[PDB]
Amino acid sequence: IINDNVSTILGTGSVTLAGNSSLCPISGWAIYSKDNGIRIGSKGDVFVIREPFISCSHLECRTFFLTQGALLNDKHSNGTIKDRSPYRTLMSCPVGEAPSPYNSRFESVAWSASACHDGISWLTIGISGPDNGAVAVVKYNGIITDTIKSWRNKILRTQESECACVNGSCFTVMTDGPSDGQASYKIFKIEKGKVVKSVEMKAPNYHYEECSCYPDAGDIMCVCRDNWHGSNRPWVSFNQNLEYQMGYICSGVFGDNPRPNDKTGSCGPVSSNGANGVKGFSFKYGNGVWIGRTKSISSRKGFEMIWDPNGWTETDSSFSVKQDIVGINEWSGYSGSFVQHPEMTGLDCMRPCFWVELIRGRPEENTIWTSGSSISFCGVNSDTVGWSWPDGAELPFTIDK
Amino acid sequence: IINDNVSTILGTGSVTLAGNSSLCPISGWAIYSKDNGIRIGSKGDVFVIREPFISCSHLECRTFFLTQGALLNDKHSNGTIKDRSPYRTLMSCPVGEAPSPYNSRFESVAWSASACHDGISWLTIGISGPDNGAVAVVKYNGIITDTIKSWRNKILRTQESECACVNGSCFTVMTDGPSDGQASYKIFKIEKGKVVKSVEMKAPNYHYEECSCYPDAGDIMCVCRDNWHGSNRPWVSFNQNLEYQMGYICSGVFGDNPRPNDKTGSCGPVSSNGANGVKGFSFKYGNGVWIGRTKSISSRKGFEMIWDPNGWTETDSSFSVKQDIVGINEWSGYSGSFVQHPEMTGLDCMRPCFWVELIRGRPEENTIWTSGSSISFCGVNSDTVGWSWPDGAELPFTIDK
Amino acid sequence: IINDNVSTILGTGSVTLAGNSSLCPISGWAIYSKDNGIRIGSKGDVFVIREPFISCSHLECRTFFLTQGALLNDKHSNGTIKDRSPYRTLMSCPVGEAPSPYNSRFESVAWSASACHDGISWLTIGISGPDNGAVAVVKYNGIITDTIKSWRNKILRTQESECACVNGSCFTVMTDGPSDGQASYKIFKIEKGKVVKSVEMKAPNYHYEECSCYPDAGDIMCVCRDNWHGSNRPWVSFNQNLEYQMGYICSGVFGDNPRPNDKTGSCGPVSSNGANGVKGFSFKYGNGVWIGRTKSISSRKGFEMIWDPNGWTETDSSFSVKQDIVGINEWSGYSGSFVQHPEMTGLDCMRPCFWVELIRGRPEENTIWTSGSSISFCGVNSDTVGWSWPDGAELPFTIDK
Amino acid sequence: IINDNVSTILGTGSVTLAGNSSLCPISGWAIYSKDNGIRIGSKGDVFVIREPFISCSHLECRTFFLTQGALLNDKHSNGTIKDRSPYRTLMSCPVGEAPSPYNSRFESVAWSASACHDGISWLTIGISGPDNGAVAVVKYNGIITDTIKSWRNKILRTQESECACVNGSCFTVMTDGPSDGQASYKIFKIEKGKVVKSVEMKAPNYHYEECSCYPDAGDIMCVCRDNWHGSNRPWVSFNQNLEYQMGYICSGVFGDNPRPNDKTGSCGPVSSNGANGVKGFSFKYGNGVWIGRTKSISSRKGFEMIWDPNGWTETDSSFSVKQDIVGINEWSGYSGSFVQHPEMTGLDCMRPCFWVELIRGRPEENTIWTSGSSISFCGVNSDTVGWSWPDGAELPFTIDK
Ligand SMILES: *[C@@H]1O[C@H](CO)[C@@H](O[C@@H]2O[C@H](CO)[C@@H](O)[C@H](O)[C@H]2NC(C)=O)[C@H](O)[C@H]1NC(C)=O
Ligand SMILES: *[C@@H]1O[C@H](CO)[C@@H](O[C@@H]2O[C@H](CO)[C@@H](O)[C@H](O)[C@H]2NC(C)=O)[C@H](O)[C@H]1NC(C)=O
Ligand SMILES: *[C@@H]1O[C@H](CO)[C@@H](O)[C@H](O)[C@H]1NC(C)=O
Ligand SMILES: *[C@@H]1O[C@H](CO)[C@@H](O)[C@H](O)[C@H]1NC(C)=O
Ligand SMILES: *[C@@H]1O[C@H](CO)[C@@H](O)[C@H](O)[C@H]1NC(C)=O
Ligand SMILES: *[C@@H]1O[C@H](CO)[C@@H](O)[C@H](O)[C@H]1NC(C)=O
Ligand SMILES: *[C@@H]1O[C@H](CO)[C@@H](O)[C@H](O)[C@H]1NC(C)=O
Ligand SMILES: *[C@@H]1O[C@H](CO)[C@@H](O)[C@H](O)[C@H]1NC(C)=O
Ligand SMILES: *[C@@H]1O[C@H](CO)[C@@H](O)[C@H](O)[C@H]1NC(C)=O
Ligand SMILES: *[C@@H]1O[C@H](CO)[C@@H](O)[C@H](O)[C@H]1NC(C)=O
Ligand SMILES: *[C@@H]1O[C@H](CO)[C@@H](O)[C@H](O)[C@H]1NC(C)=O
Ligand SMILES: *[C@@H]1O[C@H](CO)[C@@H](O)[C@H](O)[C@H]1NC(C)=O
Ligand SMILES: *[C@@H]1O[C@H](CO)[C@@H](O)[C@H](O)[C@H]1NC(C)=O
Ligand SMILES: *[C@@H]1O[C@H](CO)[C@@H](O)[C@H](O)[C@H]1NC(C)=O
Ligand SMILES: [Ca+2]
Ligand SMILES: [Ca+2]
Ligand SMILES: [Ca+2]
Ligand SMILES: [Ca+2]
Ligand SMILES: [Ca+2]
Ligand SMILES: [Ca+2]
Ligand SMILES: [Ca+2]
Ligand SMILES: [Ca+2]
Repeated sequence: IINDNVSTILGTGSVTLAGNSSLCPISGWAIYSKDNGIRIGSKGDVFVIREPFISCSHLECRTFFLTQGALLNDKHSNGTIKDRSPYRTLMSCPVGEAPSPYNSRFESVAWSASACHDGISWLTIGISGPDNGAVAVVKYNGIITDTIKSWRNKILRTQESECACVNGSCFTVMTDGPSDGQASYKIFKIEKGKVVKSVEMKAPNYHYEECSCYPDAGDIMCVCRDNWHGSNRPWVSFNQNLEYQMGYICSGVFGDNPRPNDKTGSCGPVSSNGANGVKGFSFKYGNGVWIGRTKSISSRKGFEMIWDPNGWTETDSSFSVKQDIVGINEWSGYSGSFVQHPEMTGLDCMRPCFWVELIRGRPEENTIWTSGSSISFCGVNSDTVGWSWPDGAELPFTIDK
Repeated sequence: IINDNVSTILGTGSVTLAGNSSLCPISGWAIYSKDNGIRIGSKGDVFVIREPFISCSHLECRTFFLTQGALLNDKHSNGTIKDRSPYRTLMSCPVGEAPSPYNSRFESVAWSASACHDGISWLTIGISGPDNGAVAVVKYNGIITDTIKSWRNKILRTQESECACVNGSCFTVMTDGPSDGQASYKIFKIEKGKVVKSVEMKAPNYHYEECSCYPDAGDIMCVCRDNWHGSNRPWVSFNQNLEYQMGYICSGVFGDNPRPNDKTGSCGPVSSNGANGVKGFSFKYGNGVWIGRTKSISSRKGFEMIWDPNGWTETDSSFSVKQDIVGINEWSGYSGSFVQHPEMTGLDCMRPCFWVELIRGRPEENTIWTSGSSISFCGVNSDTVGWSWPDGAELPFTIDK
Repeated sequence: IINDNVSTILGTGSVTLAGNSSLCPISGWAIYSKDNGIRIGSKGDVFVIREPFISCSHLECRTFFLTQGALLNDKHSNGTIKDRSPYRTLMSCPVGEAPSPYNSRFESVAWSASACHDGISWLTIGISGPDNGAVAVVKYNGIITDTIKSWRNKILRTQESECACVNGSCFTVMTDGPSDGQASYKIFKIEKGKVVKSVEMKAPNYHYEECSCYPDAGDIMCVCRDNWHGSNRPWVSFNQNLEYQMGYICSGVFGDNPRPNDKTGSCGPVSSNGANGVKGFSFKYGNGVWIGRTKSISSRKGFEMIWDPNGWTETDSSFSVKQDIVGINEWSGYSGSFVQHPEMTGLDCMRPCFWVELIRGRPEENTIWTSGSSISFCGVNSDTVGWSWPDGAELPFTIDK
Repeated sequence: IINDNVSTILGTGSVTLAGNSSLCPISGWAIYSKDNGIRIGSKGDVFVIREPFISCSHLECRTFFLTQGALLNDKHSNGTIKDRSPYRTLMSCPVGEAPSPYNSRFESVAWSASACHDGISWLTIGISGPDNGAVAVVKYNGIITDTIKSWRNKILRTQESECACVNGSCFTVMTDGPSDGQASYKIFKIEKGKVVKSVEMKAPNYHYEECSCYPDAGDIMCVCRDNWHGSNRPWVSFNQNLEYQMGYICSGVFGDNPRPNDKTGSCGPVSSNGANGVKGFSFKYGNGVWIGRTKSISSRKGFEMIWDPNGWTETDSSFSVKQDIVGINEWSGYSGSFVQHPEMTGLDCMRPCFWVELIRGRPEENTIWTSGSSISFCGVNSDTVGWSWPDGAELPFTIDK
């Protein structure tokens, strides 16, 4: 006993997250964090970032993000550089803190990324390399533990949000192939950073990108982005053996952006305004769905949470509850799910939470640069309120003039 | 034993603050900290802050503050934004350090706030949302544990100083209603971040805002701000069961600002110059009172500690001891109590301390911005000295010209 | 056993430094650190500092320093402000790191200071208040534990270097009275931050300021600064009961600055060029002395270590070894002793070390500001080499033009 | 048991790295880190650095570097100062983070350096002093533990990469003498920072500089830089008793820079383009070699890994595998080996890794300054990809115009 407990004592945790509880009952969303990254970066030394997803360990939640190694208001924030560049790096800082070289931990070299914590150590996945042969480097506790190479030679890419950990194994989804047609999609089961299983989904006429995956009662649910021909979001669920089912959110409250106005939906891809999209998320609650989506159907502007009690399986456009998150005239962007496990909260259920990226700059504003700040909310079964928590930076910046 | 001790070992504390000792005997105030926030922020990257209250754990004391996510000498420090904005965040740094995005921990999204440490974990309370439906989000150890929604739909607001913890439960006061007339006041008892009890005080003709609450011998004493019709400060005391008594400081040494010149007082609200006020504090010592107050009766200038041996219950304007803190020609501002518990100090009594916010900028100076720096003092039973420890920034700044 | 060891485990050390070993045999000085504070602060956000003394805990050595809450190249570094100001604060950072608001721990409000570590916790002493009634605030583990008020009402002042800890008690020297005549000098013995004993030395015709004190074989030796009428340095030694002896370094290698050229010395104050001085240090080795001193006899320029095998008791001007530290044409300044205890090094003897402050700016240069950077060396019994490790900042700065 | 385990518990490790395993089988190199130091330092406060070698403890890998105490875009980055200056300091930060005074730990005063971790504590070696009498100061756990003085009085210099630790002893190589002719070379065995053994190699007609040393199966292999008359790299291997063998890499894939075009090689120094060179590395795998080298044979541009299955012993210019690291039109520079021990990775073999310094500025660009950023890769037995990961800073900077 002494010997095993002293080893245990000697930031690595002891027990894996079980991932065996279901989502907590909730009525609304309480605001969890806001970093004011771009407002602070007007003067401070703050990274130009994209995709600030959140993921929690046993002691804290962190914001992971991609950066081009350039600071706001610096000449290198110039958007002349391709998103999939050799300078792109995945890094992480505490939630609610501005992403700075003075507070950000380096995680990986990556222009596409995922990260999660199995209760013992951080798993990070960072994809770099050329478009025709990218490699995901898989680190566990900061040590490289595996690699995954592109298998269709067409931009290997992954979640841009947290992977999902259940009972010592973490799960993620990756896409290889075009972003405007049929592609190839793989589910990976990874233990201690070592890929122990993977399956290629037989998903003809489906399209999966930038999956928001969360654990629920031992299984994993991913709600993703159909960039090909879908204005509703696709989903794939699977158990710990990668036995999977697939579909699209049936609700007529369409979840992607761009999208048509709400009307009768489909449990397959809604082709109207289906091309393009945005990373997003949803929480399945029985046959209902908590949908997070932009307010504008044409631009990435505004954000709302919508409870549709039958949205997972019924095609009508009716719902019960709308909670405002970002006002319709304010910029939003990518959004993603993250969870807080009972091991961290002491609750008996999986707490659902989500983050919203607030994009400022190009293409929609007269700057040389593009960046995002971050807000995030957690679902609670107590009183909540809608509002607008936008980015609030006054553009353009000094570097733009 | 072994298994319970290794669990304990694996920054969370083991034992709650008991809160069962009375205030230490003191004769004066020894200076504890000074951050020079605005002087440093002239060049460094330092937040524009307000309300820098102090609160201590078992290992350190921290300065909590509200910020608009803007830095000194940056264009976003422009005071064009409502105080209750969606950009306002509660954050904290070590005492005496300038509040910077590089040293400040994010706590909550809030334009009104409270925080305290029960001996195990930090409790934070941050109110955000619209004026007609604000929600206090209650986090314990950084995890959302409860919410409290506005019940009069008129700017739910709280202490702007530390809550008080006794025997595992922490206590705070909140106000809902107008700031210029009768409002509604509630006492909350919170355990592990979960509201276990609350009482609405029956306070006709009282006004409570920005309560400075401290524990004393198992009960909680709050000295607050009457913004309606009081130039002396109101007080409310209660036990751990929320049985409460109320009053106003009887001393003719009036504690609010603005206020009349010292004359015979009242144990009810002194209506002369009673409208408006400043957050402040006092320590009840038997039937005497340690009053911390501005020196000017009309502006937020100067600061002094005054020992009135009968001020709690007698209306005369006589006192025995005055210790200077900030000179009469220097800017002061909000002031608040904080305590150091026997668990932290090794003393057998509750140490009283206080912080003073030193406001620079609008409305009283020719800048585009308003901020504060921080000084703080602890009561001791040894030799002390009066002086003036002002902010010392040379205004206006570059951003103002 | 379990219960006491778990408490022990739960950064406070367990055992006090014994302080019972003598100084290690040494032949020379190996360079230990250099911070390049002013060179870095040309662009970075670095404090304007003075008196960067060093002191070591069980895990690290730290540089403590006094700052006016102003940064290099900022308008507030303007030397218009008195040294004994209400803005002066004692802070500390890791040795060899530039002193920045982003890496500096706040210690105390002080314009005169001392600090040391008894093996369990940091003791800090910071003097603030008016010239006619200054108070030293004594903190132990960051908690205020005592105060010491001025007893001659003439600028209470202390070491500006580390106090000396032996067997759980730490010792320091303080001066009250004029800096140009007979003053009053007190030795303090402090346990857990509580002054347990103090003696006023009967030192007619002596003058003690800015004492460099170190422990040696259970006793404490202080080598100080005679600002009245001495160009050699005064010393006072005492045991743990404050039974003391006094004298001046007899060597004709005069240790103060300004001073006359080396000639036959005195074991009393050498009046020639005796007025004024600089903080300095020496190590007594039997009847010999390691003297650290400026190279110029008129300015604070250059620095050398000189081994005089009979300098403690003989008045001749002969010595054996000179090791160059700072070249004669480069600026130096204050210098101080610090020690590394066997508990930290694992040696069986007290390691002697010293730091040199390198002053740049007013009065000797055409700037608006005065600051210092830091070098430091430790004595070793292995091969060493003399050189010049000057400050190396190119003055004046942008703020000066 | 209890007392020894609590002692152990009370960042120092318990067990030394054994160093008894051989190199892991690998097929390629997965990218491990990229710091974007110069791009970030365009605006942020980042050191001008050289030689950013990497070395790992039991908990993390750190980038050590030499700096002149000057920041990018600051006037003190002016290259007017000798490389071997008194301002040069060895410092370290986490891998992949920009080297800033706000995140960099001070290690030593040094213009030549080495560092490694024996599993318990950090060993650092920093050489300072004059060219005719430089002293390496050897610190262990930050405490000075030994000195090594120049023995030929001609620029004592060392690895500029990590030393190699086996079974509690760490090993390094030092050179004293000219950089364009026969010099003197010494192997040092150091335990707890104390030099326990050293041998002067009998190396007529060899030249050793800037050795990249790694442990392998109980012995140490160093691949170094022949600055005298060699365009292939020299190697020296030795056991823990300092019994050594020597040679040059036989492969016609020449590893130094400058060098001739690939042709039939030699197991002695290849005199063609042999003068000068660059710090580099190679991994011996049986009779084959993993060679890391620039792409250009005349300038420090580009970088590639080349697997030559017989390159260690055969002089042919044939190889089997080339993996691109930095493109031919991009600036590279020094390169060095580092290792990850089984104690850190949980593997059963020594993981090989390497870092590349990417030099920007003089002599090859029109700036006043010279600095480097950092990339690094680890060998893996899984899928990899070649690419170009260059520095990516747009030169010149503001300070240059
Ligand atoms: C998920 O599995 C965990 C681990 O088995 C369950 O937690 C344990 O449940 C048992 C039985 O009720 C308790 O006695 C233990 O104290 C629990 N903790 C541990 C660490 O084993 C958990 O209840 C399961 N969650 C469900 C079923 O929702
Ligand atoms: C100073 O005192 C300490 C503490 O008593 C001495 O260290 C102990 O010495 C004894 C007797 O030799 C050893 O058995 C212990 O292991 C030592 N350590 C402790 C923690 O007690 C130390 O040797 C003394 N120094 C001298 C005499 O120079
Ligand atoms: C200590 O180790 C024992 C087995 O040796 C295990 O049963 C126990 O849970 C451990 N205690 C902890 C991890 O607190
Ligand atoms: C504890 O002490 C024992 C006895 O000295 C030793 O064998 C062991 O390695 C130590 N550590 C642990 C983790 O048991
Ligand atoms: C951004 O890049 C373009 C060329 O791609 C250049 O013309 C422009 O000046 C750059 N802007 C800044 C602010 O550096
Ligand atoms: C879950 O974890 C347990 C305990 O480590 C393990 O034995 C089991 O195989 C895992 N799998 C499932 C499907 O529960
Ligand atoms: C408060 O309670 C604790 C725990 O029971 C006790 O040790 C302590 O003495 C009490 N304090 C006072 C002042 O009675
Ligand atoms: C502050 O805001 C006012 C009102 O919008 C504007 O006119 C002014 O230019 C602003 N000042 C700065 C320095 O941004
Ligand atoms: C543990 O405590 C015992 C007494 O209870 C003491 O003798 C022993 O030295 C302690 N061990 C430590 C501090 O490592
Ligand atoms: C260890 O566990 C015992 C038994 O639960 C408990 O009484 C004690 O307070 C714990 N802590 C210590 C430091 O002994
Ligand atoms: C310094 O202060 C003087 C007045 O005391 C003033 O004239 C001068 O402009 C100041 N310099 C700077 C750089 O602020
Ligand atoms: C030294 O420390 C011991 C042990 O704590 C204590 O008993 C003793 O009084 C101290 N004094 C001297 C003079 O050694
Ligand atoms: C190295 O030595 C350790 C300790 O004896 C042993 O456990 C390990 O297996 C050895 N490694 C190899 C590769 O033989
Ligand atoms: C760099 O040094 C040169 C030579 O001393 C000097 O002429 C030049 O002005 C310097 N440049 C800068 C930017 O300081
Ligand atoms: Ca779409
Ligand atoms: Ca519906
Ligand atoms: Ca009032
Ligand atoms: Ca009275
Ligand atoms: Ca003198
Ligand atoms: Ca002599
Ligand atoms: Ca060569
Ligand atoms: Ca070959």
